[PDB]
Amino acid sequence: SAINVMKWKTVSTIFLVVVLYLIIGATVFKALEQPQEISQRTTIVIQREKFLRAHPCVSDQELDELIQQIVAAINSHWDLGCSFFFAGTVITTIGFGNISPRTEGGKIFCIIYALLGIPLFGFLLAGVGDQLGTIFGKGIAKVEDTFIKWNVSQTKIRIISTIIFILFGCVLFVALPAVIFKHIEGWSALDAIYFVVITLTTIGFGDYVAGGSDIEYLDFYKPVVWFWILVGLAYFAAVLSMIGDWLRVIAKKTKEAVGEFRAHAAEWTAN
Amino acid sequence: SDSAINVMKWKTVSTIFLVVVLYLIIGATVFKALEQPQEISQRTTIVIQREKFLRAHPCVSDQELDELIQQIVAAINAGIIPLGASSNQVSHWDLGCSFFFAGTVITTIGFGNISPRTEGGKIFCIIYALLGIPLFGFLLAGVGDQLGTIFGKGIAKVEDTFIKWNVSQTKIRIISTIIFILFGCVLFVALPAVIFKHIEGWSALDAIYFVVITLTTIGFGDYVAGGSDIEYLDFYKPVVWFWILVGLAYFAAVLSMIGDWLRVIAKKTKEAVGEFRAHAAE
Ligand SMILES: CCCCCCCCCCCCC/C=C/[C@@H](O)[C@H](CO)NC(=O)CCCCCCCCCCCCCCC
Ligand SMILES: *[C@H]1C(=O)N(c2ccc(C(=O)NCc3ccc(Cl)cc3Cl)cc2)C(=O)[C@@H]1C
Ligand SMILES: *[C@H]1C(=O)N(c2ccc(C(=O)NCc3ccc(Cl)cc3Cl)cc2)C(=O)[C@@H]1C
Ligand SMILES: CCCCCCCCCCCCCCCC
Ligand SMILES: CCCCCCCCCCCCCCCC
Ligand SMILES: CCCCCCCCCCCCCCCC
Ligand SMILES: CCCCCCCCCC
Ligand SMILES: CCCCCCCCCC
Ligand SMILES: CCCCCCCCCC
Ligand SMILES: CCCCCCCCCC
Ligand SMILES: CCCCCCCCCC
Ligand SMILES: CCCCCCCCCC
Ligand SMILES: CCCCCCCCCC
Ligand SMILES: CCCCCCCCCC
Ligand SMILES: CCCCCCCCCC
Ligand SMILES: CCCCCCCCCC
Ligand SMILES: CCCCCCCCCC
Ligand SMILES: [K+]
Ligand SMILES: [K+]
Ligand SMILES: [K+]
Ligand SMILES: [K+]
Ligand SMILES: [K+]
Repeated sequence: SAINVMKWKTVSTIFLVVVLYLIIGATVFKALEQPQEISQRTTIVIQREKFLRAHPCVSDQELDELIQQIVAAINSHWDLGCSFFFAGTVITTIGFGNISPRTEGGKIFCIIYALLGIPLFGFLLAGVGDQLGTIFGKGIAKVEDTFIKWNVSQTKIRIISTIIFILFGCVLFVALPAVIFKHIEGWSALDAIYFVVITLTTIGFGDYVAGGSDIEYLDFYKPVVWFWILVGLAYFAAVLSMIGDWLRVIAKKTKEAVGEFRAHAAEWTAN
Repeated sequence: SDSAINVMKWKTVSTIFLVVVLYLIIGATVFKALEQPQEISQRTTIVIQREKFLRAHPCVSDQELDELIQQIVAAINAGIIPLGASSNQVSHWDLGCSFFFAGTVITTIGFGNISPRTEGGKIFCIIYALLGIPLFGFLLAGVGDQLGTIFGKGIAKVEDTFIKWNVSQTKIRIISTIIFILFGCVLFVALPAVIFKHIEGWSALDAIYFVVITLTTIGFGDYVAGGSDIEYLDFYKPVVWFWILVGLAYFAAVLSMIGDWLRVIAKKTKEAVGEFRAHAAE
């Protein structure tokens, strides 16, 4: 019973931290998106009135009619390339959602496909992460013999190892594919980085999709991006895990800072 | 970290890799078999609606028609409502909406119905994801632990009904797993589905579909609870928030045990291939 009370206090504090995090994020997102949302809000209503006046021969009541059936139409996209990419988007959980099942049977099969594919792909992702782990481990085990030379102690070397990991991982799984996407997809630099992060975190908004545009592309383009999806998902799993590990020590150092502070402040009211 | 096992591991993942490739290949061909027909059924009915007004309004440039379609669908990617009967739209980035969006990012569901457009929004979204996803992982771990300990006490109450009719061991563990999947499906999949059926006005299959697509954190965005311009019950979206929490915990557990079942199946297949190759044509 009492260990469950200690658990409830831990989970409660974590939950409230997450709520506060959402509150901060919400107010910040509003602060950035609303202003430029009006900048884009007037650009379409202007085109409305301006093309109703530039084409007076068109009925104003027939204007909204086309918008109805157009948004209804948003409600070939299904060649082997598209369905294969979609089968990738389900089992990786990267739910871009650009194309989705509309038939009832298609929805049922998508359910079964997800429930079986996500675990199997988890096994694959584990194997890839292990391969990368041993390949990077030999590199850090070779650079530790050239590091213990000019030095005295340790602990600093683990942090240098993590720094090397973050640097090479960022120049191989986020930077280089970003500049390639800049060129092939015609995206901007920040949009390329944005796409990399949103995809490799498995968030997958769908506002930026590599190989999804009406661009020529190469025979070895989308397959290479597939391979990048594999290794990048592994790398981002590791980096997210270790960011969580940093959060652990931060929580511990903050509760010990709180102890240090309350203990150094209680004796001041006494004096 | 060395030795010969790294070859033995490479054979494992490689075979799994080919399996997943095969798994994708099959998955690709079947989806096409269902979605492609109704895609052309609507693809030719709209090009008719195009041409029928392409001839009924020759006063239109028609080359500027699809041009207008360009800017309208591009603005729909930002979620526009260009109407005159309802010449007053609501903001997609108020506190209520932006809170839900910040929820969709840290859970990785990422519905994507509304997305950042400003430069700062994208940069902040990157930082926000990189810090939020692990923290929410801790929260999900705590909720999964709470559900696990409540289920442990629940099965600890029925253990007096086990030490009686045929005393076994593992066969009772499988019943435990059965109880887990059944009750979890009737509380985190079935009940919210019928609620979505009622409030959101979705169909039964669409409700189950939404539940599954969200609790797996896929999140296509074609179905969003509380995402329509409907009144709702003010105490609806918070309840769906709590459902998001407990459902993600439950689905993590269910996916993990599906993987374990796949493991046992894979071992039984590696033994079946041996039995067959050794028995060669009986
Ligand atoms: C950039 C983000 C920074 C976020 C990090 C700031 C810290 C906030 C997160 C703290 C969450 C608790 C973490 C672990 C808690 C205990 O399991 C831990 C076991 O190892 N025990 C203690 O620390 C020894 C003391 C035990 C503390 C119990 C948990 C805290 C409860 C304190 C308040 C009690 C009321 C709770 C209701 C809100
Ligand atoms: C139909 C459609 O969906 N695509 C299309 C086809 C192929 C890709 C693709 O493979 N992108 C690289 C890739 C691979 C796997 C994953 Cl999990 C993600 C990604 Cl980004 C993208 C889009 C089309 O060209 C039409 C629109
Ligand atoms: C603006 C917008 O984004 N929403 C909106 C507001 C709130 C919700 C919501 O909370 N749905 C339940 C929920 C909670 C958390 C998560 Cl991670 C997922 C879900 Cl489904 C949805 C949509 C609006 O009504 C306008 C369009
Ligand atoms: C041995 C690993 C090297 C890491 C780079 C290999 C490819 C990973 C992504 C780079 C290419 C992705 C963009 C697609 C270019 C055709
Ligand atoms: C080194 C392990 C290789 C995997 C052995 C074959 C596994 C194939 C059976 C499980 C794969 C998913 C099948 C789902 C329907 C039975
Ligand atoms: C829905 C996909 C079902 C696919 C079921 C069969 C695919 C995997 C079978 C591979 C069998 C390999 C035997 C391993 C021999 C060592
Ligand atoms: C372990 C289940 C929760 C125990 C405490 C219940 C009331 C606390 C929330 C108000
Ligand atoms: C997903 C379709 C893109 C074209 C081929 C990409 C790789 C095919 C085999 C992995
Ligand atoms: C009518 C809904 C049918 C859902 C079928 C689910 C099958 C799960 C197999 C793992
Ligand atoms: C990753 C989600 C599916 C978990 C089952 C796969 C087991 C190996 C991954 C840890
Ligand atoms: C981002 C602000 C979080 C503050 C942490 C409060 C918890 C204190 C632990 C004793
Ligand atoms: C406050 C929790 C729900 C967040 C969605 C915003 C709408 C609040 C009233 C339903
Ligand atoms: C406001 C645009 C200037 C460049 C982005 C600055 C904001 C970064 C997140 C606070
Ligand atoms: C080009 C700007 C890239 C955004 C900076 C990302 C920093 C991540 C810190 C967590
Ligand atoms: C994943 C569990 C799905 C529950 C089956 C739904 C059956 C509804 C019949 C009324
Ligand atoms: C819902 C479980 C599917 C596997 C993804 C888990 C998190 C992925 C990015 C952290
Ligand atoms: C340690 C390897 C266990 C067997 C490989 C994983 C099987 C994946 C599901 C078919
Ligand atoms: K998604
Ligand atoms: K999406
Ligand atoms: K979308
Ligand atoms: K996800
Ligand atoms: K997703």
